[PDB]
Amino acid sequence: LTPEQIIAVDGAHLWHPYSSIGREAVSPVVAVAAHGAWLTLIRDGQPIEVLDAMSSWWTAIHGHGHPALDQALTTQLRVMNHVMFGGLTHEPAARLAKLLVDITPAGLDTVFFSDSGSVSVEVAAKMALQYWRGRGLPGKRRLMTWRGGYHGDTFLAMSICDPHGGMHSLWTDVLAAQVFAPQVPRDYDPAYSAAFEAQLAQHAGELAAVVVEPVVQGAGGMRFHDPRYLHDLRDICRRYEVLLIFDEIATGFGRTGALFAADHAGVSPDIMCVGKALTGGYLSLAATLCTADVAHTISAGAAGALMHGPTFMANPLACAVSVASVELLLGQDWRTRITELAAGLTAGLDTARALPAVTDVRVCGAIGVIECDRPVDLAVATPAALDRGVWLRPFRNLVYAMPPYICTPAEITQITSAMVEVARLVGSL
Amino acid sequence: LTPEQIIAVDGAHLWHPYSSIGREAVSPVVAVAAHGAWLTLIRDGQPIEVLDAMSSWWTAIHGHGHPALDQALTTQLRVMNHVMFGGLTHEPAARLAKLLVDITPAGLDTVFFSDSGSVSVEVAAKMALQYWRGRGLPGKRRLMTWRGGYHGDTFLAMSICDPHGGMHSLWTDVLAAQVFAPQVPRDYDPAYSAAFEAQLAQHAGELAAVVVEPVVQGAGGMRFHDPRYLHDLRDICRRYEVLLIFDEIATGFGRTGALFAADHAGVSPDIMCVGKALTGGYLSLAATLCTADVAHTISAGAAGALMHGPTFMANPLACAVSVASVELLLGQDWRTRITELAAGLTAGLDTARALPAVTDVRVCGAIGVIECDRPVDLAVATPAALDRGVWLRPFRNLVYAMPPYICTPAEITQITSAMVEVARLVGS
Ligand SMILES: CCN(CC)c1ccc2cc(C(=O)c3cccs3)c(=O)oc2c1
Ligand SMILES: CCN(CC)c1ccc2cc(C(=O)c3cccs3)c(=O)oc2c1
Ligand SMILES: *Cc1c(COP(=O)(O)O)cnc(C)c1O
Ligand SMILES: *Cc1c(COP(=O)(O)O)cnc(C)c1O
Ligand SMILES: [Cl-]
Repeated sequence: LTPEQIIAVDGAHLWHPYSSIGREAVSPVVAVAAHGAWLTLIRDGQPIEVLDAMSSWWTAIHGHGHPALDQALTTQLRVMNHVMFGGLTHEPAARLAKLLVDITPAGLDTVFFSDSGSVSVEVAAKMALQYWRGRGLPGKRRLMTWRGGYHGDTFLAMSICDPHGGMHSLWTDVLAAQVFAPQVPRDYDPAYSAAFEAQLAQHAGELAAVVVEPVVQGAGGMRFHDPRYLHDLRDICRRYEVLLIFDEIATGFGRTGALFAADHAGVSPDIMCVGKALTGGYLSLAATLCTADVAHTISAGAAGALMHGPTFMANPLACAVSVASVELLLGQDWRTRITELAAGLTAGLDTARALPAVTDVRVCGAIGVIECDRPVDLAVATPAALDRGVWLRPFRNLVYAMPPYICTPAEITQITSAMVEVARLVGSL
Repeated sequence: LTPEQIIAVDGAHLWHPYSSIGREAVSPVVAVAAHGAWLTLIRDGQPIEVLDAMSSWWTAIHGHGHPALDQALTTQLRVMNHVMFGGLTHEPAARLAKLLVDITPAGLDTVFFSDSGSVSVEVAAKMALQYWRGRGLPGKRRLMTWRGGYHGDTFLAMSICDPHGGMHSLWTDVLAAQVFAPQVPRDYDPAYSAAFEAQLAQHAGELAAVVVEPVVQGAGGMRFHDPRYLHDLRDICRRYEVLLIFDEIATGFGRTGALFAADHAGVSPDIMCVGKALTGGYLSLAATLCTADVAHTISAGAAGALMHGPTFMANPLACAVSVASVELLLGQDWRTRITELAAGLTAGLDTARALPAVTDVRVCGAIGVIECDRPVDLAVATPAALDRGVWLRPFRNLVYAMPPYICTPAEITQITSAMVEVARLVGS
């Protein structure tokens, strides 16, 4: 198909994320190639190279078509594409499980593989519910979180997403009614944690778990909070016997400047989800980890098992690339890489603070955010960034980047320059 | 890792489908290769080649490592592994969506890609709920199904799975309470459809959709029902203004002897899900299709959009291997192949009817089932079949197979022989 044929088919037949059919303000841009930090996109019938400043939605940490990850895929392809995980096991699952339990916060000793972040969140919720049932406390079935969060799009996942951002108006009484604390502030405020505890105390007997994104809330608004809150959450959860679940689907694998965002606080959750960067952005794969105690309590309960088992559970191909992606990350000085990346974002985004439409500029590891005073118009922003050789996709009032770890200092400055120019335009109407 | 090392890591750290940690009666068997219809498994520490009678849980329709599918993946890998589907589109998505709209039952014009069957089911449910909100009828939010079904493991999907199979007993107070009709029978009985309609009619004002597996109910018990039931459901849903959703995640792509099981009935659902065999068993991918009416109504609704968007939506690699898989199926006489396989299954399973513990033997396309009168002991059944060069995984009282379409007559004879032998041992 030609780019124009692809556009025709797409407009008629393809749903996009959170999109309409037939009512799109802009056609999607055709992508024809991806290599390293660069995408080849079609603009006015001509191919252009632009930087993937979004890491293709947080996924492409090593960039596209990395030889180590390509080779990992083709090597696994040559022996075994997939077998069912019911009754069989294999080397890719075992290797990845071994790696994951070694590098995640201490105590996370078992691994349940699934195909997407949303599913891994539901698995985590199931683990928590079956846990309490194994303890003779089936009343403990609700979840608690803070506002501003995002945990995926399946119906249990939605129930703990920010109610305003996810227009929960659309749903309910179909959505489960969960417990929400106020938005967690950026700066540490002991009063917030005290009120969180007081709220939790009122519901402790009906709560299976607190579920939060640690340090960075992604799709809910690219907000950062002080890691000390996570220490408070751990303590509250321990004292009130509520499980603590960290959703690290966006934050995992070095993105915030630590291997996992929990590491900024030295905190171990009872249950943890990982996903987006797990395969280096090649294939869908997620994992839910839990402690030995959680696993043994579920296993000793009425069901005798965790009642979940996706078709492609522990897919050999996905597990193989993920093994290579994690090993590639661990085999280099990733911490220095991310620190340098953050310094580049900070230096490059500084001039945005003085722009009329800009409310905040914030950086946390390989995450750079310009917060504007109005919703960013994509019909203006997207082509403006493409004119500057960068793929940017703002959402709501945010012009942001989560660049691949392989971006050079020059590439980071090109990315931040484009973000600055988009923000300048936002203040021009 | 060596097989011995794999087993050790596995026992300590790996969950399996619906399994325990530390309480497994039998270790899982180490798989080390898969080629064509055969798996290489480790038995007594030695690699042995056995037939994948289960198609690796319905997925491996063209067998493992099919040169055309390996090549499709390898070719895409050199071009573009993945890009975000927010604000971008690409050739593998467009090619696959065109194929899928062309070959599915008439009227399914739009395609929402996701990464698994359970997600595609929740997407279908979301489409139904947003559709009726768009029509100014927000009370229409419940689902109706018949018993015996399986639709996946996410919490909404669980709410329409069979209450007994799904151990809803362990879920008291957490699942949505849905509307269940009695088990749909094998043989066509107009009284069943009339009762179904009467039950639906009294709930019509609160029902968004009927959701069923068409013709074959898989993980809920490998039960077949007369296609005419689906004709009746289409009629009932039309007349009572309730959307009809077929979950073809197990039945799709030729498995029941029609390209999609809805084709047996000559009926089109408003929303359809596909998944397991979509990529030919290479990679996780699923799709939810809906009519233009559903799509336009959602898009004119209050959200102005379907409120869903998975990270890996329309992944180029998965879409590329799916295109090759679907084209491979469509470019051969698949209909004859499935007919031959069904004949092979019928002939090979016939002697099992006489066996003392066997209550039923049934075949539908490339699906063969021996139903026994008691639970099949996996500790006995599985090494028994392995002894005979076949990988089989019974569940409950069922010894069954969904072999790859590439299985030769000799291979079907071998699978069926092993199945008969497992059923014999059950009677002991
Ligand atoms: C909810 C219905 N049940 C009964 C508890 C199911 C459903 C599906 C499976 C799938 C199983 C399985 O074999 C596989 C799941 C995914 C790849 S193979 C399994 O062992 O137990 C199940 C049990
Ligand atoms: C439920 C929160 N919302 C609604 C405001 C979200 C959440 C996530 C996305 C992701 C989007 C997206 O760009 C992508 C989704 C998957 C790959 S890219 C998007 O366009 O809109 C969203 C909207
Ligand atoms: C993206 C994301 C999810 C959902 O992952 P999918 O693969 O899109 O289903 C869940 N939680 C967090 C924190 C995320 O960033
Ligand atoms: C397997 C199956 C599902 C769920 O698919 P996963 O990919 O395992 O989540 C849904 N519906 C039917 C009919 C199935 O057979
Ligand atoms: Cl019809």
